[PDB]
Amino acid sequence: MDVFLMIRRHKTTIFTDAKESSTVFELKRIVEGILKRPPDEQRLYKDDQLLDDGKTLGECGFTSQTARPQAPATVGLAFRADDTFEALCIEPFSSPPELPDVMK
Amino acid sequence: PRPVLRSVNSREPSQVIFCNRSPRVVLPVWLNFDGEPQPYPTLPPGTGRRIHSYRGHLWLFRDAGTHDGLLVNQTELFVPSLNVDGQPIFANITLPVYTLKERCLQVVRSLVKPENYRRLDIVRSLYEDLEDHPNVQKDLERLTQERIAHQR
Amino acid sequence: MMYVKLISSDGHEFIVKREHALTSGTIKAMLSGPGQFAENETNEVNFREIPSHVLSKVCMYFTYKVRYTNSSTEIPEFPIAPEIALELLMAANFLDC
Amino acid sequence: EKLSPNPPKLTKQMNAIIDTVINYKDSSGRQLSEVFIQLPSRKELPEYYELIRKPVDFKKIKERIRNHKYRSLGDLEKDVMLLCHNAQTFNLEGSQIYEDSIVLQSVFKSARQKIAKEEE
Ligand SMILES: Cc1ncsc1-c1ccc(CNC(=O)[C@@H]2C[C@@H](O)CN2C(=O)[C@@H](NC(=O)C2(F)CC2)C(C)(C)C)c(OCCOCCOCCN2CCN(c3cc(-c4ccccc4O)nnc3N)CC2)c1
Repeated sequence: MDVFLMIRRHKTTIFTDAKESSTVFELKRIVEGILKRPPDEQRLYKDDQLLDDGKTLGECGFTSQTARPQAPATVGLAFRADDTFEALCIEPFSSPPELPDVMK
Repeated sequence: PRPVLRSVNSREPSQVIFCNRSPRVVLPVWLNFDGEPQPYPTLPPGTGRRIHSYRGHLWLFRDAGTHDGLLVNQTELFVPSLNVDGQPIFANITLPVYTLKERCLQVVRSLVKPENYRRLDIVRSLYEDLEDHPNVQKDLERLTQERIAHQR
Repeated sequence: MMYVKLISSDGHEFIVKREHALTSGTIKAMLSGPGQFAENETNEVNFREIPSHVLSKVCMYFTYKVRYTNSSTEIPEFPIAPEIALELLMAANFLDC
Repeated sequence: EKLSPNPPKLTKQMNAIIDTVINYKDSSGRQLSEVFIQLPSRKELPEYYELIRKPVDFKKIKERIRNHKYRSLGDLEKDVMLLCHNAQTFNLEGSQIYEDSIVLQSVFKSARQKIAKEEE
């Protein structure tokens, strides 16, 4: 089954899909084709949990019920540049205004 | 027996299964012999019922609360196909893929009383969009004009 | 696949499949238009009036639309929180999607 | 001198039978007589009046017991059977109305037979 994700780093969000049975490494190959960084230069996270290459997306907790087209799951992304390992940093999106009185 | 979109008084029984595969309370709507819409008992989300209809009888399905249009076997109208060797005819009711605009109008209409539409801080053209509520009559007109234009 | 970049008023960059962005009539018109140097199409769109909380939500709609349009898989509802409804309505109206 | 009412026993038997038919609920608790209490009007359903020569409903039957139009249980039976056959002729085999009217004929015959078994 398909899982729908948002791969996020700083102010960049990639919208992509993969199978529940596909691995973290295969997801890194998708990011490679878009951002041109090989898998060994990438670290993927679920919240603050670093994701292991050999694990399937389903084993990471990305299922059809938690990673939907209309409500994708967030995958955090940090780059390694040789001896450099940046801290995982995802910039939050903006906030809507306060709900108007006529909508309460 | 006058409009293009109407049931035919066939008097040929046809067993149909109405299956609500949408998260909405469904209102089945039968078009009578004069093409006038008739409300039938509603179907809760996930419910199916084996019902009795007739060959050439025309149906459409709406959200019972808001009259938002729904699909039946991936289309707007349902007329049972040939009832072969007693087999019932299946009518699978689902949500359409609404445009983002239509879906937003639906959500706003569900939260805002019609007297308060014009209090919303949105472009003026959007007040008439909110006020242009889904209606089976306008849909019958669009579907009639589609068929009439198609007859060329 | 081919991807495009959509940029919110607050500078968030959303990378989505070109086919998914083409769901918007406004984006379709903007991408079809001539690009830079010899390119005949565009791959980047800047929205100076659509913030990131709304634009991310629009991209989720593009994913939902392409996944469920002409499908036999039962269709779920596209959810919209009350707090984002007005801004999302304004974005959908502008975007023609 | 035919202004004469039916003996109280005959009216009591007619009403007991018709009440059993009208009050009958299937195993799901549905009162099968609901649709048959009052006919659709000529304007609501003209196709009914174009096909059915002698329309009748349980309201006109109860009315015919009160105003002594039926002079025997057989007269009552003829009209209940007419109601049921009208419903069957109009709606045809397969419809719920057709099926409900079949059960109501059976409920009428059981009630009629209960009255027979109580006299002799
Ligand atoms: C459970 C549930 N959940 C979700 S949807 C649903 C559901 C689905 C179906 C039905 C019943 N089926 C139908 O009404 C089908 C559908 C369509 O094809 C049209 N049609 C018909 O029978 C037509 N028949 C014909 O074309 C013919 F019969 C001529 C061939 C009419 C013209 C409408 C009668 C249902 O039924 C329960 C709810 O009722 C629906 C609303 O209808 C109310 C109006 N109607 C009630 C019945 N009535 C009749 C009364 C009598 C009658 C009354 C008193 C005494 C004697 C009688 O014979 N006889 N026949 C009738 N049809 C006419 C008015 C509930």
